[PDB]
Amino acid sequence: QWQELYRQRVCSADEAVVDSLKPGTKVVFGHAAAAPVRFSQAMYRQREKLENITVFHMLYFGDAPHLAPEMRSHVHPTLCHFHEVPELFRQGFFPLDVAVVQVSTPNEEGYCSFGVSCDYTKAAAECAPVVVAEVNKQMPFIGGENLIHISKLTHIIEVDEPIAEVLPGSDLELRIGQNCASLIKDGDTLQLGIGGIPDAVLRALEGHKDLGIHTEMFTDGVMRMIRKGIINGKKKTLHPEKVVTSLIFGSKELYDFVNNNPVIECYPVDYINNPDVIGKNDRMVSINSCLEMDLMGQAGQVDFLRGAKRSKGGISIMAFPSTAKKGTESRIVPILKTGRNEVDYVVTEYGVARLRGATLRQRAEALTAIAHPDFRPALEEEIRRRF
Repeated sequence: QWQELYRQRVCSADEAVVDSLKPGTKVVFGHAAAAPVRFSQAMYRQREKLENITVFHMLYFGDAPHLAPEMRSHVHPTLCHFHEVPELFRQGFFPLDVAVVQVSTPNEEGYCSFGVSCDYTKAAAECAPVVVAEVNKQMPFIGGENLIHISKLTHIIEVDEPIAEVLPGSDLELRIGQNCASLIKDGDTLQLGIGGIPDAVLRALEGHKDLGIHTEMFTDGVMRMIRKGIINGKKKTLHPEKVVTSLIFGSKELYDFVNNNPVIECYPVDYINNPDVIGKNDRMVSINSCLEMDLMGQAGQVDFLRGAKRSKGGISIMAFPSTAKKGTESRIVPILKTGRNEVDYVVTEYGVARLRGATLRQRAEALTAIAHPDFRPALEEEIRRRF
């Protein structure tokens, strides 16, 4: 019986903060919608006892108390190929002492699931001699290499509390979506973000068949298409018939859909984002969105560039809106405020630009052609002074 262990290791958040957080300890929190805010809440209440605690993390959803100024001298936070984060632990760059994660209720064999976060959070759990897991009756159970046994948990804080939600097209954005879809083939195993552009893209793909998934994250958009019959990874040559990521967040509907669903699986990033693994998926098409680009081709985002460039028939698209601050500012510049032999296509509301196989001069102007119209003669002017 492992429930007799379950019983022997359960405490309150506060008792777990106090016993697990020796002066000078460093701690890592699991991330995104699996962020262990109860434990953050307990570190707040118990502040007057904590001494030199360092915390490491990335996305937190709800987690107030640590950057609360009164944490000063009690706990401070520390910090771009996403797939290498896990190596910070597995190599001692960040000598984590305690990993604080939020899992789900364990199953008939005493196995809990990381739920909506595998990413760096499971590697951390594996590299910490003390693991504090909030056991959440609301955390969904999702499979793949996403499990952790009850016996690896030092302190269990049983709770019950809804998994933070983030609800996710638009005019411009939609046209962006539409142009991407001319690059995407029935049968392609995609990678996209979360946001206007991604949800646009999936809107543009409602006339596609057999698509597959292999992203570092996904939202409600994916549910929707799995739902309509379009995402099925029947053609996937890696994890055929299932949607793989490293994390998930979105609405309560997302959470209830992914709970206990065979066709969804998590894996950590030191895998999912590995260009080598990415590569094994054919027709892999990654779609990312950078914040500015130059007349030359220069801007997890990068992991997927590289890894898209290894699958047979893969490509990589950078899609973004041709301006910023209501069209005052061009996201395409001569000179930027990660060099070119990176991306194959670039898409804006004004259309497509092919980069794989282009001269310095074509890349320049094929881009200028999809820039905002105001900016095109300033831009075209620049090419001329370069030829």
